[PDB]
Amino acid sequence: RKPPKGMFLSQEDVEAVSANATAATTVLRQLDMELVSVKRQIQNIKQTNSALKEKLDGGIEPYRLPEVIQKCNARWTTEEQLLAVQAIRKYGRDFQAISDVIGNKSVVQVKNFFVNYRRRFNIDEVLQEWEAE
Amino acid sequence: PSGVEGAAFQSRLPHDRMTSQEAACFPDIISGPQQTQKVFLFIRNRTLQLWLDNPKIQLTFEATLQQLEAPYNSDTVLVHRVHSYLERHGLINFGIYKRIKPLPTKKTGKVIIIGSGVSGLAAARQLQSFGMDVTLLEARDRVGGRVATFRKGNYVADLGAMVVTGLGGNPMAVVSKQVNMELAKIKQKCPLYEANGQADDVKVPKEKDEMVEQEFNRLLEATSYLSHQLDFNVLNNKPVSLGQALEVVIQLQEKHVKDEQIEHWKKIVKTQEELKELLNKMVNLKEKIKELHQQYKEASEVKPPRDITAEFLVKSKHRDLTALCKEYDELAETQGKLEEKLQELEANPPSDVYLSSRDRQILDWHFANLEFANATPLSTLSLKHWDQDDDFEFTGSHLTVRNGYSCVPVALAEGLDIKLNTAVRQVRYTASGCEVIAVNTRSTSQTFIYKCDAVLCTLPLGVLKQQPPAVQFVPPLPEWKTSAVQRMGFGNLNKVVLCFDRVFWDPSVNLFGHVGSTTASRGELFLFWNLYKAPILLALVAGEAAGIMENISDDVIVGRCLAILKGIFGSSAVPQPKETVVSRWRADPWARGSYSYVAAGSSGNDYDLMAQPITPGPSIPGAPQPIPRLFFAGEHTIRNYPATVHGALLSGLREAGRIADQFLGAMYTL
Ligand SMILES: Cc1cc2nc3c(=O)[nH]c(=O)nc-3n(C[C@H](O)[C@H](O)[C@H](O)COP(=O)(O)OP(=O)(O)OC[C@H]3O[C@@H](n4cnc5c(N)ncnc54)[C@H](O)[C@@H]3O)c2cc1C
Ligand SMILES: COCc1cccc(NC(=O)c2cc3sccc3n2C)c1
Repeated sequence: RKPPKGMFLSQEDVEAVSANATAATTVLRQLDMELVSVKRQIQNIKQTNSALKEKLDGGIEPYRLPEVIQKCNARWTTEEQLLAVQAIRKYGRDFQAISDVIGNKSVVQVKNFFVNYRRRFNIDEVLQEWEAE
Repeated sequence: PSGVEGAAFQSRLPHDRMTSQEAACFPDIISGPQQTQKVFLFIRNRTLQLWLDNPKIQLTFEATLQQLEAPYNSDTVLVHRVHSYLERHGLINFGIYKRIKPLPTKKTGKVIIIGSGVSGLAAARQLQSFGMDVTLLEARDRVGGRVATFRKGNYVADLGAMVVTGLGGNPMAVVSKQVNMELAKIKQKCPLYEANGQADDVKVPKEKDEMVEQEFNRLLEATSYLSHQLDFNVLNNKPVSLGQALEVVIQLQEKHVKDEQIEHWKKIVKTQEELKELLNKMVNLKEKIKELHQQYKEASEVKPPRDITAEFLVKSKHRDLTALCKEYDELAETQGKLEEKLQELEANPPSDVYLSSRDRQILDWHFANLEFANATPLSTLSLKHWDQDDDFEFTGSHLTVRNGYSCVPVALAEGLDIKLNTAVRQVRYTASGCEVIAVNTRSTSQTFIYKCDAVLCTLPLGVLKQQPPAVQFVPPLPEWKTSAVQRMGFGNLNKVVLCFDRVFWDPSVNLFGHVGSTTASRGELFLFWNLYKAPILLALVAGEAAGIMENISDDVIVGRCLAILKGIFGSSAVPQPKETVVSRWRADPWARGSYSYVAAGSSGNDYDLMAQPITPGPSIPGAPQPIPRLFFAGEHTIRNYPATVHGALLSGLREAGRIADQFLGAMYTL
């Protein structure tokens, strides 16, 4: 009915290995070379990536910053207001980053801030200055 | 099967239906009502059963009708017709039976039979039991032909046929009942013994053995798919051989072995690329971080109190640094699981090879064994047809003749006009009759001549093939016949008989293989046989090898043997042999080979051509179409049972019927 379990035999393959008097051992060698070529190319990127892991040797412990969390307060201090304005200038709409920069304001508070002070901190002007980069 | 039906099966006929043969002689019935046919069949079947239940004695018409019940015993022309038909086509009263009604006082018609093979001897008995005058002409000094049996003291061994290939449907079943035919079973277990450049040969372990055998079978099955489904049967105008197809199937397997390996290593690299282009981002982040840490560090050492821009600078840089220490951890995680996934891939390779050398040499034994059974290199077997007789195989385990097969042709030759040492040289057939010119094998000048109504030729296919001819036909045989001989294949295989004084092998083991080095000589002494209490080991030569071993002396051949047996059983434990015998079938001029095979470019249809008899031209032109004068039986004439003893036997029975029908008319369409 169909080729024995695990025996492989496509129409195509047969025509191809029969085609000539030694298109048999052509095709078998063509793949032996094809194989070594790929084993050599492996030996290479094994050797390339080998070097690049030596350059990451040390991880990034020397550059890690300890963990500070203070409570997320409610009141806007003048100090905090300014940090914000500058953050906006540097970050645009990235409420997430801006919240982190200030420290003690949640990403909603930051979002509200935008719309309340919007008038008085000319945030329109500021945000298009960010886009000019 | 069980009942009358079991007789039918045992006689190679369908209990439940009428054959084309029967339709030929009983057209009234088979064109008729369903009812009547089923009567007929019972009658037929029952009559057989009777013959079978006791085949040491003739079955007469009366004895038959006696044993019938109504409504079957009621119509007695039908019962008589049936009985006669069976009788005629050796379905009943064949072989060796005690006659009830002693022979016709005088004999009608004269037949010359060429060759006292089994095919011959059988027909002869039939013809004579039908009361024709029959004379056989054998060139040998002995009956059987390719049923040879070596004898010396109590040391008995078959050089010719030896195996009954199952009693289930075999007419030899009937014969084995009519003769002692001492029938041993064959214990199928065969252990293999691979050489070692001279190092002691190690048996093959059951793991290997079993695996390789299965690949072999799988490979065959493969060639069959290849033939039927893919229809791969011609190649550069020439018909594809089995060997040819096997190579192709093997290559395609080795190819697939590679293609797996390739796409596996390519899966490896396509990961390495990901790992590489990750490691780059990871180096390029670590660099941006080093810098950014410094930058933050510097901005953090601006001592307070500070104005708000320089405060923001710290907070800003602080955030931007925890942003990158974020990302480097995602990448560092990814790195971890790609490297895991990499050892996964390099842990699970696909297969190294399709078959090793040590494997491919064992497989070459399974091939030699096939080249043995078929008596020919697989390069010669027709892919499309080599296995055509496979649906007609009998049932039951295969057996051996313990007392030597020659017992049979001998028994058949009792009461027959056999002229031994009589080599036929020319066959002449004409509308008026046939004359056969023979010689005496010893002084060839001493010539003989026999006139007869009809000639039956059981000459072996190898003989019919000889060029220039060993036997001349006058007139020549037609295109269609000669072409058919040309096309068919006649193989070869030989046996070496080793007689000893003491039983140095394993007594409980029947047969055991040997695995030489190269494909090239896979057939050479590839298998050994034990049987009787007699210290006889038999060694077999097959395939391309057997043809070449005929050009090598008995002593060298017996050497190559012992060498093999020593390397298995130990150089001290292997005596020189008392009596040695080697067959040389392809060189034996009364066979010119072992037996037929379906050559590439032949088909089963040739076997039918071979059986077709010859009718001469009319003597006086425009005179009436003559009788068919020259007939053919033999192993090569029986499409469905070729190259066997039973095949020949049947072909014999068959011609006898055809001849009798021709020369003594049919009393059973009356
Ligand atoms: C080695 C071997 C092993 C075999 N093993 C088996 C087996 O195990 N099981 C099995 O079932 N079958 C087996 N066979 C097949 C079986 O032996 C034959 O198919 C069978 O004997 C054929 O009988 P035959 O009458 O057709 O031909 P043959 O038996 O050859 O008879 C024909 C006769 O014609 C004679 N003859 C030839 N030339 C002339 C001439 N010019 N004038 C007069 N007479 C002539 C021959 O000498 C011969 O006696 C084996 C064959 C061989 C070679
Ligand atoms: C399951 O059988 C195992 C087995 C072991 C030893 C020998 C054989 N077969 C033959 O020798 C053989 C049988 C037949 S029939 C026509 C020819 C032929 N030959 C050559 C088979």
